[PDB]
Amino acid sequence: ARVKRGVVAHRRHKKILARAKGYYGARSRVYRVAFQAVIKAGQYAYRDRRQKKRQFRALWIARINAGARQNGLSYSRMIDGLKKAQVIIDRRVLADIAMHDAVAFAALAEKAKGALA
Amino acid sequence: AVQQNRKSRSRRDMRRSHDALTENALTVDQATGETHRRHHVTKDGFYRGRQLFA
Amino acid sequence: MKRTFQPSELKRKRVHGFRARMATKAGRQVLARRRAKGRHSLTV
Amino acid sequence: MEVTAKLRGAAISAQKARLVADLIRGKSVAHALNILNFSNKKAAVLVKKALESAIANAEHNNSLDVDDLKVSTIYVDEGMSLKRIMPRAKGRADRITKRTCHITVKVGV
Amino acid sequence: MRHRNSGVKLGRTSSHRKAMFQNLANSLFEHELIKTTLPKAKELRRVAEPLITLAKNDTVANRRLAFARTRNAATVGKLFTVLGPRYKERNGGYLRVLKAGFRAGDAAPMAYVELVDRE
RNA sequence: CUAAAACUAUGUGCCGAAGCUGCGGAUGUAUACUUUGUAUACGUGGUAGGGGAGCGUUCUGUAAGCCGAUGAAGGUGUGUUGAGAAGCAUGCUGGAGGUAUCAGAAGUGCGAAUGCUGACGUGAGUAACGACAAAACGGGUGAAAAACCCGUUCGCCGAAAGACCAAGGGUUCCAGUCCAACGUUAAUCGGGGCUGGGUGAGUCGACCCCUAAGGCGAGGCCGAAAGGCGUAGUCGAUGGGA
RNA sequence: CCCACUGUCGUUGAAAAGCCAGGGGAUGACUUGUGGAUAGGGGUGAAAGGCUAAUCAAGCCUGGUGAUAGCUGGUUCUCCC
RNA sequence: GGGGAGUGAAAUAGAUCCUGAAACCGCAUGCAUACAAGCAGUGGGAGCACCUUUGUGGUGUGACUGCGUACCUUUUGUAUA
RNA sequence: GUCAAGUAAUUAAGUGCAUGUGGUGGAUGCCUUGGCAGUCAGAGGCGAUGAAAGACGUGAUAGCCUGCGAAAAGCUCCGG
Ligand SMILES: [Mg+2]
Ligand SMILES: [Mg+2]
Ligand SMILES: [Mg+2]
Ligand SMILES: [Mg+2]
Ligand SMILES: [Mg+2]
Ligand SMILES: [Mg+2]
Ligand SMILES: [Mg+2]
Ligand SMILES: [Mg+2]
Ligand SMILES: [Mg+2]
Ligand SMILES: [Mg+2]
Ligand SMILES: [Mg+2]
Ligand SMILES: [Mg+2]
Ligand SMILES: [Mg+2]
Ligand SMILES: [Mg+2]
Ligand SMILES: [Mg+2]
Ligand SMILES: [Mg+2]
Ligand SMILES: [Mg+2]
Ligand SMILES: [Mg+2]
Ligand SMILES: [Mg+2]
Ligand SMILES: [Mg+2]
Ligand SMILES: [Mg+2]
Ligand SMILES: [Mg+2]
Ligand SMILES: [Mg+2]
Ligand SMILES: [Mg+2]
Ligand SMILES: [Mg+2]
Ligand SMILES: [Mg+2]
Ligand SMILES: [Mg+2]
Ligand SMILES: [Mg+2]
Ligand SMILES: [Mg+2]
Ligand SMILES: [Mg+2]
Ligand SMILES: [Mg+2]
Ligand SMILES: [Mg+2]
Ligand SMILES: [Mg+2]
Ligand SMILES: [Mg+2]
Ligand SMILES: [Mg+2]
Ligand SMILES: [Mg+2]
Ligand SMILES: [Mg+2]
Ligand SMILES: [Mg+2]
Ligand SMILES: [Mg+2]
Ligand SMILES: [Mg+2]
Repeated sequence: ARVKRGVVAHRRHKKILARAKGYYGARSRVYRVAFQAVIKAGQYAYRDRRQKKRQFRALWIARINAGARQNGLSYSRMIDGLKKAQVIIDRRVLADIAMHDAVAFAALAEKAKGALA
Repeated sequence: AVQQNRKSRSRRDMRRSHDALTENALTVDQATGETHRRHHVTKDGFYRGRQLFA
Repeated sequence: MKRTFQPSELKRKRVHGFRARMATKAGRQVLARRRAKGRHSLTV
Repeated sequence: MEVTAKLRGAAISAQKARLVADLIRGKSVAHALNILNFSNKKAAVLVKKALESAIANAEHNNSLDVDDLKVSTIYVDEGMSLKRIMPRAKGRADRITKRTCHITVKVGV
Repeated sequence: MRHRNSGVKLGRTSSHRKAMFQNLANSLFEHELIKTTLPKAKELRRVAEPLITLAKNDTVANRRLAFARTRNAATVGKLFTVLGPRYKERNGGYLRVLKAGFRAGDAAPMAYVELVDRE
């Protein structure tokens, strides 16, 4: 029962090289280089699923800080005052409101101000 | 004496980016209608209204 | 340079020829081996 | 409608024929024939053979006038190489490739 | 450097170069129209025109000078009987050099050299 | 950066991890409990290594079955399914096989071994083109002429770069014809291809007669066998003999 | 003619030991042709462990043989504990 | 050598002839790219082009931006120069 | 309209990615003319009447192979 490993090996190499479309040079043509490129892309994506949450939270916090400083506050005191006022809006929604609706964000800043007093 | 890495195809093409040829300076002769190289005799032996080997 | 071959047909035939091989037991074993292999030339 | 001529197995490397092929891409066939007539390149002879073959094909097999034909496509591909041995110093040997090429010319109205 | 220097080399020794221009001048005086390489044709002016200038006056000393510079008795005869008398009142410019394409086996640029009022 | 963006002390906030919590999903162990499905709890970073469960490949049975020219395998795209190895469907190409299921057997999975074979890159259109005795022109032929032929000049060797033998080679010799490959370029030329021709001996050489060094050697002597040495002889030129 | 002292060059060479300019011997313990002899723990060596077919502190080929290697290298699909 | 014509079911079955993969080398189209520093990806993300649709759609590209020193083997320990 | 300040679009010598279409190359699939291992049954020699192995020849026209041997791709007789 002699087994020729031609069809299966070719299929596997084709799969790895299809996951490498768009990479530069050998990284999209040569299986030895493409295979490392693909494994590394996977490790990067695993790490960046974690990094994305940090990045987007930092963006929301910067935008809330800008909106709160337009209203005579800072991020620290506004978050503290909104937590003293029992408001539980999270930062993604607060940043969306600050970017898209300045009047409602001024109302939220008024809640935080009145709670800080 | 020799490369430490194989040169990528892109750098090889960037080197050959200066390898293109130019056309020559050709003129249509009026005494024969012929096309010849400028300031050259034609292959029929004509140049500026003068004949070689009649 | 002088190289090692330096041909001479008489010497070739007297050292490696058919009758030189047939003249001893070991040379006839050479001939039997080359017939067993199916060589087209038995000797030089 | 493009008319094709193929010069297969021309004894010249593709890298050298491509320099001449780049010179006449997208030009009138009269201008291209002029350019090829006054070049000192060995590839110019072969490309001229292929191009005049394509013009003859267009006129005879397709009934197209030559005054508006144009070099609408041209490219040089590699062909079958010849492998030879070259002796080098100190008993070393090198492998020489004699490279050929295929020229494809397509003329269009 | 080469500042103000005249003369050619053409990849020959000075003996070979002198001999080759002697041969070229003899050939041109015999056929009156030859095809050569363009740099050879341009240096042939400085070799062949002073011979005609010399052959304008017919003295035994001039014919001997012409023979010393050509070493060809037929060339000397033709210089002093035909070519000399022809260019008597022409002030230089006995040769005409015209570029003539390129050599096939070489791609070397070529030129025709002809005599002015020939044929 | 200087009544700090330093230091000391104190306070109120906040930021901050794959830690914790939230939401959704999977899974191991145990316990209940249907009696194998859900709950509940605790767990689920890993090298050497130990354990468990699977995918796929060729071949045998199932299979004289099932699918296939209304298009098999293979190849190349696309869409899709699963935690994965993978599967499935389908467009194009392809033109004759393929194989469920459940068993069975393995030449059963490759990126590395300065692995092996073939193909093809990089260097790079780069170094080099093999004695620095040297060429030039005109004409011819030819698709094309620096190199071929004819001619006119120039140069080089001339105790070899000329001539003749032996050895070795083996048709390279001559003629007609052809130029792909071979010729370190082109070639119309050639020691290249194809076709034909050509080597004439009493006196030249060999064969022949004769022998040297040496070889072989009837008998013989010696030796486990194989064999070793050697007499008579018989060969053996590089020498003698019209 | 035989050799090989010096130097440059060459060192993927024109060449797996050369060229070129010089150098030594050149009637002898000379050089050389043809043929023969000595064969591997053997031969031969005006002796360098030199040479014995570009191989020599024990030739080459085949076989024992897939020698042995406590040493390098390599060891090919997936998931879970 | 090719283009037609013709043969053939088929000629990118035309003799270097079944199929015709990869490396490797062309040409065409779309987008990007000549003030900008590094394992060449990854997360995000504008713009453009083409398909389609009245999409919070698809396909290609990817300005700008956070993070980010290949793989194997051997090691106490390797981006390791 | 002119001037000033600010700020877009516009190039591709070449290159990258993707797609399409080619070349090269000869993998894969399918196939077999050749191999490998056996079982059963035989046989286990050829040669001085010249063997094994060869060389040279042999054709209307042959290069090689096969057959054959100056009677030379073959002669005679017998059987199919
Ligand atoms: Mg490109
Ligand atoms: Mg001057
Ligand atoms: Mg030169
Ligand atoms: Mg002198
Ligand atoms: Mg977190
Ligand atoms: Mg956790
Ligand atoms: Mg949960
Ligand atoms: Mg854990
Ligand atoms: Mg674990
Ligand atoms: Mg295996
Ligand atoms: Mg390998
Ligand atoms: Mg060059
Ligand atoms: Mg270089
Ligand atoms: Mg250079
Ligand atoms: Mg050079
Ligand atoms: Mg030469
Ligand atoms: Mg001849
Ligand atoms: Mg040639
Ligand atoms: Mg010949
Ligand atoms: Mg004896
Ligand atoms: Mg006896
Ligand atoms: Mg005798
Ligand atoms: Mg004799
Ligand atoms: Mg000397
Ligand atoms: Mg002396
Ligand atoms: Mg020994
Ligand atoms: Mg002994
Ligand atoms: Mg010693
Ligand atoms: Mg020993
Ligand atoms: Mg071993
Ligand atoms: Mg097809
Ligand atoms: Mg095919
Ligand atoms: Mg820019
Ligand atoms: Mg170490
Ligand atoms: Mg260490
Ligand atoms: Mg580190
Ligand atoms: Mg390293
Ligand atoms: Mg480095
Ligand atoms: Mg361009
Ligand atoms: Mg096959």
